[PDB]
Amino acid sequence: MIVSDIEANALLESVTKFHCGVIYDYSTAEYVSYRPSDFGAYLDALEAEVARGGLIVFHNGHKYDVPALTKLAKLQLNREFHLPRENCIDTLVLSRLIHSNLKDTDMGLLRSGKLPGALEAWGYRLGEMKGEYKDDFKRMLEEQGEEYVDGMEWWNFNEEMMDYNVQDVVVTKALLEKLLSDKHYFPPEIDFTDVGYTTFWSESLEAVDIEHRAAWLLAKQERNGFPFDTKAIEELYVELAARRSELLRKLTETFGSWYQPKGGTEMFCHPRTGKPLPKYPRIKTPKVGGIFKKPEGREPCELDTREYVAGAPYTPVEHVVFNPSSRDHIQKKLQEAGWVPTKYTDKGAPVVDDEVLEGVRVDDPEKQAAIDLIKEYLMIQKRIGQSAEGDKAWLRYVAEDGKIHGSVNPNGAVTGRATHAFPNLAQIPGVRSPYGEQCRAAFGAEHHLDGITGKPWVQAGIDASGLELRCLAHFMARFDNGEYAHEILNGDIHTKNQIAAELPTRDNAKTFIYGFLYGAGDEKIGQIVGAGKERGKELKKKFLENTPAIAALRESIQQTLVESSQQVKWKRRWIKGLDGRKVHVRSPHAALNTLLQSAGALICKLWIIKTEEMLVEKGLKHGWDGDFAYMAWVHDEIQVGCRTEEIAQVVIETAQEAMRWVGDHWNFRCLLDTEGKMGPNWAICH
Amino acid sequence: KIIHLTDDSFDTDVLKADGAILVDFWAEWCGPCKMIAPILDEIADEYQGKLTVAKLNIDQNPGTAPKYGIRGIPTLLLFKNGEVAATKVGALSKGQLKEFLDANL
DNA sequence: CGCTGGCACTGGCCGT
DNA sequence: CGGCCAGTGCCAG
Ligand SMILES: Nc1ccn([C@H]2CC[C@@H](COP(=O)(O)OP(=O)(O)OP(=O)(O)O)O2)c(=O)n1
Ligand SMILES: [Mg+2]
Ligand SMILES: [Mg+2]
Ligand SMILES: [Mg+2]
Repeated sequence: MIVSDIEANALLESVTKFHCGVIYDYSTAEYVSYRPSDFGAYLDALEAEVARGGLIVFHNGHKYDVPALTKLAKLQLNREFHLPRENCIDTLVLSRLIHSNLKDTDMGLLRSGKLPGALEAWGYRLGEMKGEYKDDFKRMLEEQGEEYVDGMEWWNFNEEMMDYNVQDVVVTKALLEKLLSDKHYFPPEIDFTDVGYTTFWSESLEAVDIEHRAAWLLAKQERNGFPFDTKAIEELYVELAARRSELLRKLTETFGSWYQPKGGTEMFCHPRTGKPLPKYPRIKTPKVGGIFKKPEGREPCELDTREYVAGAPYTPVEHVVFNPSSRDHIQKKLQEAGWVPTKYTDKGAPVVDDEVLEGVRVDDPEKQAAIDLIKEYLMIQKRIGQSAEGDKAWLRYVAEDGKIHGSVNPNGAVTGRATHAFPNLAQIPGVRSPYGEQCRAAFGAEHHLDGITGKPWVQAGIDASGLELRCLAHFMARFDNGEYAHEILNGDIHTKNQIAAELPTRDNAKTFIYGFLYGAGDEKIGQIVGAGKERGKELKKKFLENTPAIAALRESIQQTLVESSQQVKWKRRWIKGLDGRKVHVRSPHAALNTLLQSAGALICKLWIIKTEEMLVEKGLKHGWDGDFAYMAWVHDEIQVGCRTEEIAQVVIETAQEAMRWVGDHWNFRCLLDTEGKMGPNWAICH
Repeated sequence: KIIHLTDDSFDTDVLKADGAILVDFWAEWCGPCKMIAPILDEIADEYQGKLTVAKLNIDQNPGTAPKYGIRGIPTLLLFKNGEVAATKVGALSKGQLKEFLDANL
C-alpha cells in the first residue's frame, strides 16, 4: 500500500503540466519526492504497486489525481497510463462514507464558514491546502516587491509547492489510518495497510466497495458531461428577458416610485424636550454652510450657492423604483392597496409566496391584476437566474466541448444519496412546468455529434418505478407478510393512489403519498392536494387504515432508536444501511424517511454501478469515443447517451436486468423495476 | 395662504406661476419637515404679496421630486418663471429662511 | 413537523 | 463597490 498526491498546473479540464508528486510506501515506511523531471519515475512507481497487486491511496484521487495522470502521461510523455479502479482508494470517498453526518468544503470549492456543523480536521486541512499555499506565495512575493497576478502560484514548480505536496501526503496518511480504525467498517483483526487489493475490498464492509465504485463511475460521468444546446437556451434567454422587461414596464406603471430615508447618521431628537426619537429616520446636521459665504464691510456678502446650512437638519433619502423581485416592495404596495397580511414569518415579515399572492384581494382592479403579473415575473426570474444570469447559470457552465460537466458528491446526503452542484443537474425544471420543455430539451444526447460520423447520439432514460414505496413494502413485509409488496405491483401505484385520492396529476399523487408517508401534518397534506386541514385528515386516516403495518414499522423504528425525549435520549442514533453502513438519524420523526430514503439511495447506487458493469461485460465501451456515456444520475434515474438506437435499447434492457439483480442481491421483499424511454433529449426521456 | 400642490397641478401652479414661488418638498415621516412646517405657515402670512409658499408631499405626489434630484428633505426650492432660482435643504429657522428669501427676492 | 439537496434575490453591514 | 451572510422561496428527487 502506498499513499500519494500530485501537484499539477491546473484543474483537470485544462491541466498540462505535472509539477511534482510524493509517495509514502508502507513497506519501506519512507517518503519519496518526484519533481518535474521525475514524472516518468513517479508513474513507474504507481504501476509497480499495481503489479504487486497492491493499493494506491489518494485524497480525491478518483476525481482528480488518477484522471489527471492519465491525461498528463499522454500529453507530456506520450504514454498510456490507466490505474485500475480496484487498485485505488480515496480518503475523501472514505471520509464521506464514515463521516456521512458531516459536511466538507468539496476540496475548497465551498467556503468553510457557510457550512453547518463541524468538519473533520485532516480533511479540512487537505481541503484548504490550495488557498493556504496561495497565501504563502502571495506573501512571499509582496515581500519581494513583485506583484501577484491572476493565479500565478500554479504556473511553475517551486520548493514550497514541493513541501505542501509532502504535507498533503503525511496528512492523507493520518486521515487514512483514522478512518481504517473504525471498527464498524474495518475489522480489527486485519491490518488494512498491509493487504492486497482483493483482501481490502472483500474484508471491509460492503459499503466501502460500493462507495469507491460509485465515485469512480461518477467521476467518469462528470468527465463525459451532458450535451447542452447553448443556442436554444440563449434564445430562451432572449424570450424570457423580453417578457421580464414588459412585466417590469407594466408593473412600474401600476406601482410608482417613492422615497425612503437612507444614509442618516445622527439621531433625531425632539427640539422641545430634546429626547431621542429612535423611531424617526436618522438625520444629518451639516456643519458647513450658511446663507452667504464668509466676507464685505457694508457691501453684500456673496450668496452661498451651497445647498445646505449648518445647524438646519434634514433627512437623507434615496429614490426607489418598484422591484417585482423584492418581497418587501410587493408587501408595501399591496398593503397600501388594502391587503391585510394574515401569516407572517418568524421575524415579523409578511409571507409573500405564491400561496398568499394567489389569495390576495384588493379593491383596485388594476393592482388586483398586477398580482398575476408579479407571480409570472418571479417565475420568469427563477428561469432566467438558473439558465442565464445566476452565478451557476447553465450558460456560464457550458464547456468548449459543448457539454455541462455538473459536479457530484456521490455520498453528499446523510441518507447515502448524492448531491449535485455547479450547476445542480438534479434540479432542472420539469417538462410540465412553465418553460420546462425548452429547459429539458436543451439537455440531450442529440446535441452531441459522433466524433467519426458526425451523427447525433440517442438518449436512454431509465427511472426506478415507485422506488421508496417499494422500499416501504419491503420493510413492512415482516408485519403484513408481503401484502403491500404484492398489491403495489398491481398496476401503477402512483396512478392508483391518484385516482383513489382523487388528485389532478400523477405527480401530485407522488408528492402527496411521500408527504403523507414521511410525517406531513393534516394541514400540509391539505396544501399539497389544494384543500384544507379537514381534507388532510381524511387522506391521512384513509391511507393509514389501508395499510396499518405502516404504524407497526414506525413503532419498531422508534423503539429501536429512542428511549425517551423537547430534547431526545437515544438508544442508538443510526440506522444500519442495506450495505452495512451507519446512517445517522437526525430526528425521531424523520427516522422512517432516513430508513426508506437510504434504502432507495443505496439500491440506486448499486444499480448504476451494476448497469455500467453489465454493459461493459457485454462489450460496450463507456465514452464518447465508444458506445455509451453516462450524462446524469438524478437519485433514481440515469440519462445515458448512446451512439445508436440499438445500443439505447440495450442500455434500457440492461438497466432493468441490473435493477432486478440489485433486488435479489439484497433479498428485497418487494420486486424492483425500472421504466425506460428512448429519445433525443431529456424532455422526451423522462 | 399656503398652496397645497399635486403632481398634476404643479406645472401651472409653479412653472407657469409668473411670480416667486417657494416649494417645500416634504414627507409626513421626516423630523425636520415637521419642524419647519410651522415656520412656513408664518412665512406665507408675512411675505404675502411678493412670494407664494407651496407644499408638495412626495408620498402622495411621487412624480415631481425626481425631476429635481431630491436627495434630502425638507427641500426648499424657490421657483422663478418655471426655473429654480435657488435651492436649500434643511429645517432652517425662522430668521434663516427670511435671510434666504430676502437674499433671493 | 414531509425529508434530502442547490441556489437566486433582496437588503443589512463592512472594508479596498 | 465586492465578499459575507441571514432571510425567504422555489426547483428536483
Ligand atoms: N416529492 C417527492 C418525490 C420523490 N421523493 C423521493 C422518494 C422517491 C424518490 C424518487 O422520486 P420519483 O422517481 O419521482 O418517485 P417514484 O416513486 O420512483 O415514482 P416513479 O415510479 O414515477 O419514478 O424520491 C420524495 O421524497 N419526495
Ligand atoms: Mg491533492
Ligand atoms: Mg422513480
Ligand atoms: Mg426519478
